Amino acid sequence: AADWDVYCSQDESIPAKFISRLVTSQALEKTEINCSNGLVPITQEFGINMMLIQYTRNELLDSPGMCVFWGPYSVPKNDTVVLYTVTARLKWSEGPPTNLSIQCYMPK
Amino acid sequence: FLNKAFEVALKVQIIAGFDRGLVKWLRVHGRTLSTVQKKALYFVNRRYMQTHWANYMLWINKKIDALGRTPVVGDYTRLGAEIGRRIDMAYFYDFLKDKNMIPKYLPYMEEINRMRPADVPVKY
Ligand SMILES: OC[C@H]1O[C@@](CO)(O[C@H]2O[C@H](CO)[C@@H](O)[C@H](O)[C@H]2O)[C@@H](O)[C@@H]1O
Ligand SMILES: *[C@@H]1O[C@H](CO)[C@@H](O)[C@H](O)[C@H]1NC(C)=O
Ligand SMILES: *[C@@H]1O[C@H](CO)[C@@H](O)[C@H](O)[C@H]1NC(C)=O
Repeated sequence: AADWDVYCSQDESIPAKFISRLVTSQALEKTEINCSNGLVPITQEFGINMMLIQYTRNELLDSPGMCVFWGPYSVPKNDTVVLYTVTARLKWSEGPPTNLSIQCYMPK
Repeated sequence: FLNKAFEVALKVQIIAGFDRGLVKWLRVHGRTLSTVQKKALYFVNRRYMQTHWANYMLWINKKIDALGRTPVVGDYTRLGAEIGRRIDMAYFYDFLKDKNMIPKYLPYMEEINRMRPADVPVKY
């Protein structure tokens, strides 16, 4: 009932773009993004929704809703990328919540 | 929850601030955009406020609490203008144009664009 993507950047100075589309009849009660600097709530409206996700905590300013990736993490397969990630929890009016993983690999 | 006068004062300033930034960006990058693509970006501004209203309220409530006095509508005007300014929406405009991802302009977007900012629905 929800679709989403993340569009990752090639440099830590440019934030990633999270884009979701909500198609629903059970309503969506809450959406919470679990970021390295805290839990950020959003309200996914009918159709398209958008959010910026910063790669570094050095991009935080005194402003609402900023979200920093957890990471960077090394991955086991190779040493030419690192992983940045957040998760999202979607609480529906009925049934169990939906848990989403939002991942960006950054070349090194 | 929030008194209607305070909600309107917020929304008018947030949308005003986002729209100012888009006009500036369009002066440089709008030449090759279609009319509906420009309208899509105006909708992006209104929808961004809707999507983030929950975390706006968290930040606003902390600022209002810090007043140490009963708030007035001017306090919310001020905070709404700060929210409208303290973000570079060009990260979206640039990304959407550069990657040919400006959303298809659909009627639910036109409906929001035709509203007065004071009337744009938000959820708490
Ligand atoms: O724990 C989050 C809490 O922090 C506040 C202000 O103290 O907002 C800051 O932290 C948020 C992370 O969750 C950021 O999203 C926000 O940009 C930053 O100001 C509150 O708004 C929030 O409840
Ligand atoms: C965020 O998720 C991590 C696991 O990825 C978890 O340890 C933490 O409890 C979560 N934060 C909150 C505020 O629930
Ligand atoms: C390195 O590992 C990451 C994650 O497993 C993967 O996305 C990427 O394609 C890998 N790179 C190469 C060159 O295999």
